[PDB]
Amino acid sequence: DLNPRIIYSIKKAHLHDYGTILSLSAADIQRMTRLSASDVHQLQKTVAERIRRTPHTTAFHLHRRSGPAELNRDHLTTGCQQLDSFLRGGILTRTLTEIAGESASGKTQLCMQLCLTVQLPEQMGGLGGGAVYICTEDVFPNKRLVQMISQLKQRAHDVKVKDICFTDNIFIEHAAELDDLHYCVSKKVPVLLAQRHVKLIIIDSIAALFRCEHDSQSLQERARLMQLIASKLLQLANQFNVPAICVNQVSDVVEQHRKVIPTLGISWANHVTVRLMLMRTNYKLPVQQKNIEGDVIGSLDVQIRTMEVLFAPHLPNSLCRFIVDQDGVKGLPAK
Amino acid sequence: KDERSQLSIVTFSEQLDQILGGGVPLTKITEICGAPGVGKTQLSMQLSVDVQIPKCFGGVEGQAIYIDTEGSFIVDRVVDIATATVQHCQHIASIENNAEQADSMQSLTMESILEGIHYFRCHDYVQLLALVHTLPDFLKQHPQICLIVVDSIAFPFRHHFEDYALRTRLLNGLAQSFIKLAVDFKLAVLLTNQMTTKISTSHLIPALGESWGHSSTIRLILYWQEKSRYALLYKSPSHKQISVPFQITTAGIRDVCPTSGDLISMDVG
Ligand SMILES: Nc1ncnc2c1ncn2[C@@H]1O[C@H](COP(=O)(O)OP(=O)(O)O)[C@@H](O)[C@H]1O
Ligand SMILES: Nc1ncnc2c1ncn2[C@@H]1O[C@H](COP(=O)(O)OP(=O)(O)O)[C@@H](O)[C@H]1O
Ligand code: BEF
Ligand code: BEF
Repeated sequence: DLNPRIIYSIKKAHLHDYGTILSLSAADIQRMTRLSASDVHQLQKTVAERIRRTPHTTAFHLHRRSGPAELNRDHLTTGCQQLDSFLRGGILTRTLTEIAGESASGKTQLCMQLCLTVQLPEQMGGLGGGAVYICTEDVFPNKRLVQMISQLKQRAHDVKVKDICFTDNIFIEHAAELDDLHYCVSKKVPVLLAQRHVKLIIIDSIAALFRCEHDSQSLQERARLMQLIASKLLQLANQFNVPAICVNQVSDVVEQHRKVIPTLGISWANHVTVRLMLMRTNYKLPVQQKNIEGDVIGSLDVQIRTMEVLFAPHLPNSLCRFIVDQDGVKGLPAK
Repeated sequence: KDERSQLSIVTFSEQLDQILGGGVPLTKITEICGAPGVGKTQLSMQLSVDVQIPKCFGGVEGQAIYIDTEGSFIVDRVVDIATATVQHCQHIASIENNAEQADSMQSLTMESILEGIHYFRCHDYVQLLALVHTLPDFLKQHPQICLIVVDSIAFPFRHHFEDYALRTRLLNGLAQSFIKLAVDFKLAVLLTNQMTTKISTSHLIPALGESWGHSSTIRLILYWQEKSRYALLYKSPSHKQISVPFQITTAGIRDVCPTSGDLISMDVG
């Protein structure tokens, strides 16, 4: 590691890890080895310069976007122009987006839709890659996915999308317990990101695995596994330039003794870049059913749902209406 | 001693500038703590913009270093705040009608503000020490830098440090490093910090433990009360304990009403 002459004191001084060196003071260096501030300064200067790190840039370069490439982010379309503008582009890569919401609020529908849009070419708002869907709860709704795929190929007027085999690039994993989920995220998922060009990670649901243990030794273990899984998710999102999306059940009735609070606590929240919440409303929207060669036949009711930005570095605390139908999740024009 | 060591960086909230003593002070460490979404990154972006306000508008007219350890620095958001700051200065130049202000607006653009924000991305705590140690070489080459943001100081250290005493001297080594940078280069050091719980009704406290926060001159806690944001003056040289309301708009940090808001609270004594 660099020059051996100054080394004669630090190899003998029980400190050869580059990170540990940069913590203590130059006079404390003199305390451990018989070296001068001239050497103590030059020792820590070379160590700090040795550590590889993304280089300096300016916000103007990020805007242009003409700095280090690993600082650029990409937008994954939601498939709907109205939701995309609400999110100022859609799902951001190198971020952890949390989608919380009550039961049957559309969280799974939205995530399945992103498993389709991620495979579109970049010109159409995709990332040109597959998706891994980690299930901890029910069986995957394959019948519903195949319906959305067929509706997408039917409504797309470009052969480029029709010749995509969506089902072949969506990899479903099942994690039964918290420790297994950590193995899947830390060991299984990176293989998919490197070898099968997966461009989207979905976990549904991280909160469900926090089911019922209630041993403090496990509770320390439950929180220790959270930080590791959440940290690994962020590390993969940055390293492979992909969005990481976690579904979470918002725990309403206990915290609010219609207002709501997400489940996993503040330690989890500190990892979330963008947190969205989906809710159901009582209101319904009349929509005409028309099919394809057959024509408008009558009106049916769709449930009106809300999407809210609880926090995000770049979005206001806004709300937007949306629906779920055969095609999937569709925004509603304001307001 | 000199006139630069007593300047302050405005937050665009005058209520906030009150409890801060006129702004975020140069040569000191200011710490911003709060739950997610309360505005730690928003205030960091605002200050990175506000430090560049030209002197003919009452600004420090410096540049900023933004050290992002979380990755929440979305430049599209900074463009919002930069645009609003330029529009505010353009308004002043039009009302006051001074020729120097009209000359400043020739070169005061949203893009120039973005160019005054030097951006560093750290992924682990080891990259942060490596950057802090190489900062003097960088600051000597950019002496116009008057603000260093670390957003956040807490995130790289939330790992399961086996020796928490090692984490303590890591944090104190940095706290001493930032104090030295603040005085030696006469710039403001803004540290953002996360909140955590304590079990031994669980309540929130600033992260990094009781050994952290001694080297910080000012410590703020941003928090929600009803549907309103507030800044509680946790630590200050005045020793007063004040809460002021503020808000976050498309323009950035602003006062909640033009103008409104005041409470009293204090300590012994
Ligand atoms: N093809 C469809 N057309 C209209 N609504 C649907 C369709 N499929 C599911 N839904 C609605 O979506 C809701 C379930 O959404 P889901 O993704 O399971 O949310 P969650 O995972 O939060 O339970 C149900 O209320 C159901 O009425
Ligand atoms: N473009 C915008 N317009 C209005 N408000 C915004 C905008 N972007 C972010 N905000 C507000 O700032 C909050 C994000 O604050 P931030 O500083 O990222 O939180 P933290 O304190 O966790 O870093 C959002 O929840 C929102 O209320
Ligand atoms: F199907 Be949902 F995620 F409960
Ligand atoms: F984006 Be904030 F710093 F949590």
